[PDB]
Amino acid sequence: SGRLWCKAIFAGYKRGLRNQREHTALLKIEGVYARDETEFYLGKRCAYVYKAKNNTVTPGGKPNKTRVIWGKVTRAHGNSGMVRAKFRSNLPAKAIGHRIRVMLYPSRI
Amino acid sequence: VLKKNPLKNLRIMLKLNPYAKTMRRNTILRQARNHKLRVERAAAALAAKKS
Amino acid sequence: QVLVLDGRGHLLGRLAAIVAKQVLLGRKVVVVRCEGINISGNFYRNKLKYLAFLRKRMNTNPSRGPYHFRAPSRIFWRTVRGMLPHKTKRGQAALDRLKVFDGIPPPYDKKKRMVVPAALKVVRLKPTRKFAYLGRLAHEVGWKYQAVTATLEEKRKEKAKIHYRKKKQLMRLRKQAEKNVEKKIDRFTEVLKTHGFLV
Amino acid sequence: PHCSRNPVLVRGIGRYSRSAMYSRKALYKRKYAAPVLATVTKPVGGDKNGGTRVVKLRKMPRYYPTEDVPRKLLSHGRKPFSQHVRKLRASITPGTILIILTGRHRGKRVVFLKQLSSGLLLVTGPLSLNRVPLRRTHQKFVIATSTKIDISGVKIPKHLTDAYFKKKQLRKPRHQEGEIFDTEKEKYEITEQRKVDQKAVDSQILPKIKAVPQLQGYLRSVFALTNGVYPHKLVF
Amino acid sequence: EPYIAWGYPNLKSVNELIYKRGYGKINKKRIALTDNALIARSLGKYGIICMEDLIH
RNA sequence: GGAGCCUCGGUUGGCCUCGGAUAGCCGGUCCCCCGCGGGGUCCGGUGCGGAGUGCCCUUCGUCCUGGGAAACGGGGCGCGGC
RNA sequence: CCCCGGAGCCCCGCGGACGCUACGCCGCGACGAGUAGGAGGGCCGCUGCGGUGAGCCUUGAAGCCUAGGGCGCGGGCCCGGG
RNA sequence: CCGCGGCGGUGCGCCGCGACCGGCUCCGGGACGGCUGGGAAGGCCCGGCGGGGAAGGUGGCUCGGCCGAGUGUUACAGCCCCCCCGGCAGCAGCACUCGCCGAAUCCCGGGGCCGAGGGAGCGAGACCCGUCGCCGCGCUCUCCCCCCUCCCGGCGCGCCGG
Ligand SMILES: [Mg+2]
Ligand SMILES: [Mg+2]
Ligand SMILES: [Mg+2]
Repeated sequence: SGRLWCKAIFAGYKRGLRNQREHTALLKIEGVYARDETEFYLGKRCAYVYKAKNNTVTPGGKPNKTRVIWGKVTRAHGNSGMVRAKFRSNLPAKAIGHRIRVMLYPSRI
Repeated sequence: VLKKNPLKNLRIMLKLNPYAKTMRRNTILRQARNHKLRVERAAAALAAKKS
Repeated sequence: QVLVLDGRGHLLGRLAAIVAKQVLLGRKVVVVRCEGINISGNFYRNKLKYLAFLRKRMNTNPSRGPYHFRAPSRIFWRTVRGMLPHKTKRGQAALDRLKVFDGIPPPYDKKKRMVVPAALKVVRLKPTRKFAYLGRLAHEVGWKYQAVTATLEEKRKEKAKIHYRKKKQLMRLRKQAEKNVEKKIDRFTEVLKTHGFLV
Repeated sequence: PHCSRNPVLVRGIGRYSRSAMYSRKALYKRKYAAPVLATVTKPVGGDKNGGTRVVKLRKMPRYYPTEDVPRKLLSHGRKPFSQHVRKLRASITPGTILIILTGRHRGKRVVFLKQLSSGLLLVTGPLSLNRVPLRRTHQKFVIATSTKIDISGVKIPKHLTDAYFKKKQLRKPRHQEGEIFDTEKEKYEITEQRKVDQKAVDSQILPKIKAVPQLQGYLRSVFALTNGVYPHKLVF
Repeated sequence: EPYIAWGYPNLKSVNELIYKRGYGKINKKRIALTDNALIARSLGKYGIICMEDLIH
C-alpha cells in the first residue's frame, strides 16, 4: 500500500570529460554516499518509468500510457556512493535529473 | 581448445599436474589439524585463567 | 521536496558550488537572506574585485555588455550561474529550479530553512581571517534597497520571536503533560526506550 | 551397494588417498582371476494364407526432408532443471518471516513453511490474517526478516508439493476462430481440497503466531518505504 | 632500463605466470599449454615432459 | 455532476526564534525593573547537543462481534460570526 | 581361434561426406594508422559486339517518382506501389 | 483423433528463473614461514646497583575551605622513570589490529558484473549415440559388522526386520 522502491536520480551517463559512453547510466541513489553504503544495491532491478502519448499494454493490467526501461545496478561508481547502472536500452537524456526507481527485488537479504 | 584456468579449475590443474591432488589434500588436513590445536591451546588458557 | 537555505553565515562561492550540483540533480532550491552571505578576504579586497567586474563592458554598446547585478540575491545567482552549463537547455533548466532572495519573503519566512555547514564561515575560515558581508559590498556598488531590506527583517524577527515564545509555551506544557500522565503512558514509554529513544 | 568409502574433504577432494583406499576397499583379496544373414534379428508376427509374415518394428521412413541440421558436440555438464542442486539463503529458516516483494501480495508479510522440490519457497501469511494463502514464492523476491515463530512441530501435508501448486488450464483445438474459445472459462476456482489444506495448516501455525505479542498485527500490516528510511541503513 | 620493470621472481610467480598464462610456441603458433602432450612433444628431448618440469 | 483529446513531473508531511562560536540551550525565580509577556541578577538542570534534522509528526490492508486499557474526540469538501 | 552384403560401430586398411563450384570446402596461429605512390580483388557500375538464358515484355519494356520491404563493409543491388 | 511418448529443429510478442563453464571485480573465514630464530608489550614477582625528573615531603609566597589548589628550591624514595646485573610458563608479526616481508612456507567458502557461439551420424533385417584425456571416487562381481532410520512388512508414539 506504499512505496516498494528506493529513490534515485539519473546523474548522467558514464563518461570521460569529452567522451560520454551512453550505454552506462550513473545513479545517485538517495541516502547513500560511500563506496561502502552501496553493496546493498549491487544487482538490483531498476526502472526508468515514464509516460507517453500513445497507449501501451501492461502486465496484469489494462492498457496504459506509462512505459518503462528496465535495468540493473552493476557496480559502485567512485567513493561518494554513486552507482553504475546498465539498462536494457540506453536511457533517453531527456531523463537527466529525473527519478529512476531502484527496486529491492533481486534480494540477497 | 578453450583454456580453462588451472588455478581455478581443480581438474585442469590435475590434468596438467596430478601431484596437486595430494598437495591440496594435505593443506586442508594440515590446516584443520592446526586449527583444532589452536582451540585446544585456547581452552587450556581459559582453564588456566579460571584456575 | 524543496531546499530552503539561509544564505547567512555561508561563503559565496562555497555555497554556490553546493547549490549548483543540487540544482543539476533536479533538486529545487531556494536561497534566502542572500545579503547575509559573506565572502572571505577583507572587505576592501572584494570591493575592488567587484569594481573591476563593473569596468568590464562592451565598449561599442554597454547596453549589450555584461550586466552587473547589484542586489545580493542576483549576485549570488550570478555566481551559481557560473557553475552550471547555462548555455545548454539542461543548464537553463537547472537555474530555473534555483530561487534567490534578498532577505526572507513570505513563503519561506514561515518555513524551517537549512544550513550547509560545508559552506559556513565559522567552519571554513580561520577566525583571525577577514571577510566581507555581501550586503555592504552590494550597498556600496549601488544596491538600492539595503535599508528597506533591514526594516522588513526587523519586522520578521519580531514576528518570529512571538512564534517561538508560543512554541516554547507548548513544549513546556508538553513536558508538564508527560509528568501529569506518566503512570498511564508508563508501559508505552518503557518500550520506546528498549529500542533506544528517550535516553 | 555400499556407500562412499572415502568421505568428502572438499568438492572434488576425497579425504583419503589412492593408497588408503586400496586398503579400505581391500583390493588385496578381491582379485578377479578371469581368463544377420538368415537368422532375423528383431521383427516377427503371425497371419493366414501363404504362411506367416515377417513384419519390421521401427520401419524406415516415408519422407526425408531436403536438408536437416547435423547433431551437436556432447557438452559435459549441462543438467536439466530437475537434476539441479537447490540453494537457500541461510537467513530463510522454517517458521521465519518474509516480506514478499513482487506479486499481488506485494509488501504483505508472511510466514515461511518449506522449500519445495523446485527450489521455490512454500509460504503462508495465514489467509486469516493477511489474505495470503498456501503459496509458492522465490527466495530472490522476498526479504528474510529477522523475526521467527517456532514452527518446529507442525505436520505440513506431504501431499502438498510443487506439483500441486501448479497452474492448470487450456488445451489446443476447439472452435477457435471467431469471438470465442478460452478468452472465457473466466475464473480460477479455489476448489475444496485447497481450502481444506489451508484450514489444516493455518490452525497449527495460527496458535503459534498468536503466542508472540503483537505478531498477528505485524502480520496484518504491509511494508513500505517512507521518507528518510533507506533499505541499506535499516535491518530486516 | 627506463623501458622496463624487472627483478627476481618468486616461486609462486613462476607458477602463476606459467599456469594462468603459459603458452607454447608450437610450429610458430602461440598455443595454450592445455596438456603436457604439447610440452613433451616439443621439450621432451630435454627430459622436460610436463608443466611441472618446465617450472623447475 | 458525466464523458474526452493532450502535457507531464511526482509516489507522507515538517506551520518559522535570534544568533553565538575563546561559547551556547532550558528552566525557575525567592528578588528587582519595564510594556499575560520583555530585561536583569541569583540559583537549579542539560552541553560531542535526546526540548537531538544522528531529529520530529503521521501510519500502511477492509470489515464483523465482544472484552479489557484509553474515552468526548472525529466527521458531514457540515454550516454562520470574530 | 570361422565370413562385416553384416564387427555393429570412437575405427573400421571391403565402400565411402550432409562436405568435394578442389579457382571448392575445412582447421589452427598471428596481425589491421596512412598522403605521394604501387599491386590485388570487385556476383560494383555504363554503352556495343559473339555466344547463351525454349529469359522477360501491351495481362505493360525503358525511364521517372516514392515518410513502402530488404540485402550488401562498400561500389551498388533486388523487390512493393505510383 | 488422443497421447505434448522418443528425436529433431521453434518460441507471435513481452518476461522471469535455474544450475554449468569462461573472464573479471570484490567480501568473509581460517592455516603457515622468516626476522635482532623479530622489536616492543603484558603478567608474576624477588634480590640488588646506581643516575634523573621531580614528591605522600619540606619551604617562601599566593588563592580557596589543619585540609584542598597554584608557583619556587635541595633532592633521598614512601609518584614514577632510566641504566646495570639474574629468571620465570603466555606467547603468537597478537582482535588490547603499536610498527614487516612473504606462501609448494596456502587453503576454504561467498557475493556483483559481462559473456556462452563451436557443433568428430544423410546405412540397406540389428543405437538416431555416445563421448577423448583427467579426477577419483563410488559401487559392485569379497566377506564382516555398527548405526541411524525413508519406503514397505511386523510387533509393542516406541521397538524389530530399503
Ligand atoms: Mg504513476
Ligand atoms: Mg591499412
Ligand atoms: Mg593514394
